[PDB]
Amino acid sequence: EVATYEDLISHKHDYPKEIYKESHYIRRNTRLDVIKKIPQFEQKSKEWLKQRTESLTATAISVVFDEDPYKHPIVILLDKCGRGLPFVENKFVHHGNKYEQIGTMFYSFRNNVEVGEYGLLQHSGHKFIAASPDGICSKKANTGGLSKLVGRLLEIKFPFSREINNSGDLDGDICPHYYFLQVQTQLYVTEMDECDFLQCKIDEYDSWEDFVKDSNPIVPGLSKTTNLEKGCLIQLSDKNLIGSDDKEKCLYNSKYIYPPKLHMTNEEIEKWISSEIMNYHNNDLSENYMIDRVIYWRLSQVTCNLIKLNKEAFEEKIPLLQQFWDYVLFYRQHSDKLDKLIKFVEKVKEDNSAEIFSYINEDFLSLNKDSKYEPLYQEETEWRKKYNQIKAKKAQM
Amino acid sequence: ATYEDLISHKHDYPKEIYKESHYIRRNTRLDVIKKIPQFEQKSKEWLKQRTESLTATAISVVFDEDPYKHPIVILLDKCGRGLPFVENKFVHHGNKYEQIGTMFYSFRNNVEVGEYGLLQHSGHKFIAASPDGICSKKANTGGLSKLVGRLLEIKFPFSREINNSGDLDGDICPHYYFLQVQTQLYVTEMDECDFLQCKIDEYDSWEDFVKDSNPIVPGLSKTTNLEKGCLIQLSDKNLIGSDDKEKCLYNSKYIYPPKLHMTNEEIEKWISSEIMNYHNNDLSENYMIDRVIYWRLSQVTCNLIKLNKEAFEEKIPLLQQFWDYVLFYRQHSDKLDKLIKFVEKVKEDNSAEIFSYINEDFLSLNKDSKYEPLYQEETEWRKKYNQIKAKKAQMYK
Repeated sequence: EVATYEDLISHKHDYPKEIYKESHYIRRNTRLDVIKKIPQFEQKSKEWLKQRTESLTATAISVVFDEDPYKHPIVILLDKCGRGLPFVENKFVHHGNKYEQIGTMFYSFRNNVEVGEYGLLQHSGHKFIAASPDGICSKKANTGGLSKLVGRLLEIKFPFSREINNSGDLDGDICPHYYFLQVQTQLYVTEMDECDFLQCKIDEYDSWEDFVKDSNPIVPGLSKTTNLEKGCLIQLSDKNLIGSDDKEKCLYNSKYIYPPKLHMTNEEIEKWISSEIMNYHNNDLSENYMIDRVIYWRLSQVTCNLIKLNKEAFEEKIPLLQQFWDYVLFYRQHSDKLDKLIKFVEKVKEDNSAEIFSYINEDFLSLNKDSKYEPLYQEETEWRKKYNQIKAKKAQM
Repeated sequence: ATYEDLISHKHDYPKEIYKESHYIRRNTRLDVIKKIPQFEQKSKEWLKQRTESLTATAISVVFDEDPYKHPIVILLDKCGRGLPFVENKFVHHGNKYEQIGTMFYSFRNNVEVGEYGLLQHSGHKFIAASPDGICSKKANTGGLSKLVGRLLEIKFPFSREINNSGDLDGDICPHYYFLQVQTQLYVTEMDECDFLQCKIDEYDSWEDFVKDSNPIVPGLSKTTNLEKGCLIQLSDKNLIGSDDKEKCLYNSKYIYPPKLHMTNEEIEKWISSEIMNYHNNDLSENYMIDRVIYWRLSQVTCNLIKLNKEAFEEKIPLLQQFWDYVLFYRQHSDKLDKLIKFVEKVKEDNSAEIFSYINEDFLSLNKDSKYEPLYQEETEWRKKYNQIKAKKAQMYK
């Protein structure tokens, strides 16, 4: 049974020796140390911004493949040329950005491994391919020494309304296809083998009293209703949006202070919250954000499915990405042709990818006589068909 | 040596029932005040009470004995043609720490202090006062108190320095405050008032706060040998994020600690509890949690002021005349407009001509009245204030 919280720590992945013996553990560990020491620049500023303009992110890969249900490839090309829509904050990103770190903490504790986060990483061979993994498991086991999970990527998703499918295809049902391709790109860029896809559902208590009432008697960190971890959060509101009737916009721009660890006793929580408040006027966040309220949460559902890298299947599609990127670099040096392109895309709408990229390919070949490039998206992909089938089902009601 | 040695028992009453006449009268009078109906402040009949009476702060001005305002300002204020009040640093400072003064007095003098709203004299309903507090019969350590019915007046001067010796009517207690206390004693029908003046400075952080704790009496400061504690500052949602930060600061509200000499654990527990349940505090609807303030008492003086009943009742006919002028211009709007025009012709400080004109306006519709013009000669305090203004305004020396 579970006497203390230490019995919840899985030791299935502990490594017996003090030095890796198997080839794949050695390679994954060495690769991880090479991923470390890679220069990562101060976020939101200077060369960090430069890094994003020279590469496609992993979220764009599913769209350039004409296999995304929400966006079409032209949106990515225009976005990378500086003529894209500004981003409006919504409820989905808010929920995911709010609890992502809680997922990381749960995974690190239950699987007994340290998880580090790293910024945008570019592929050594194809610098225009970049990814930002949520975390990569280090060699260090939280309790003992080494872990068999070294170099395993971690992807945490907190679906706002979508319900987690437990069985079916891994590429379609259990993991949505657009996320699956994102994981594949992250694995290719990091040069790692496997990634744990973690999907979680969370619900929130009404007050501090309900939080204390749900505590397991001797293991306070567990919930009595869901038998999973629970804890606290400090929500901070934006000073620029604090005084408005548009409250959703204020909520979606909130920042959060996260607890130091899981399975804190109630006194440890109270001491932590008091410490954050009593020293908040010395927190840089105090210049732009104000203390709103305390959030009380408990985990309700956690699924974890392993995703492995299919190297050849990804490298078969690299010529497509190289061609698309050549179009991006093309319209970055010809502003006039870009203006005419935007006119044409407004003429024939976004979803008609065949005619759009036929025009783009002819525009490209006009200044590249010897180019062997042929137009893209001449046929709809099968995932494009499947998504169009779903759109047709929805539009009938 | 613990904090219990700071509690004075000089004012404890030995018997379980008051024997002396003045204790009996003050106790009975106080119990009569507790049953006086007090209406919801800032709303409904509260506003009605303010229109029917002169507050105690206006009395020093109506006597032509105030250094800041002149008598005409009160008449125009009571008729609805006065300036709006702009919040400033002095009122902010006093309203910020008044409660801390009350707590210090209650602790050191071993008496419970109750607060009561605006009270009218019943004999002269147009005379009203709102005392900061009145000491009840109950001693904190059990039993009766000799301080029953004693008024409490707390002043936290921002820049004015506290004079320790000299005249009570001029030096120790500023004359305008003295007249305010006299009116409060007359309205409540009590005998004595403790005039408390306090100076405060604030620590930079919680670490400095704990370092300044006296070794053997932790609730006392080591540098100033007086009490120290905490406050929770709350900012207005409507003025937060504004370009005027001073205006936002002066409109802040505060949550006060339950007691003095709290241990560090008790402070941390109090702050954590106040934060976690702030969404169940009605103040959260309009105010948000700003920061924690750490304060220590640096100087405290206390001087007893007794009521001069005859000296106050000599000035009641003047107040009745002034109020008759107010009620007069409340039913004759046209004469009020012409009056404001006349006050623009000659300035506010020329009380003689203004109230000579007012007396002529009054007698025009009240032929028999026996009223004579007011402020025809300058009072002795008016002379002294003009002397000080002249000293400041001179070019040489």
